[PDB]
Amino acid sequence: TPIESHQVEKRKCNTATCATQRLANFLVHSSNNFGAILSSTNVGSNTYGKRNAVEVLKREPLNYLPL
Repeated sequence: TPIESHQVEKRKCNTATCATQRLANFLVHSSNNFGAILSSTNVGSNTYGKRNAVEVLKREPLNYLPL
C-alpha cells in the first residue's frame, strides 16, 4: 500500500518584510560610525537628533495632558 510522503520545505526570507529586518542590522553594522558621527554634530547636521523627539514633547505638553 502507499505511504505518506516525506516532502520537506522551508520558509526562506524572500519577502519585503524581511528587508526591514536588515535595517535593524544597519544600526549595529554602523554603530561604530554613529559614535564618530555625533562628534561632528556641530557641523550643522544636528537637525535630525533623536533627542528632538523628547524636546518637542516638552514644548507641547498638551498632548501629554488629557484630551
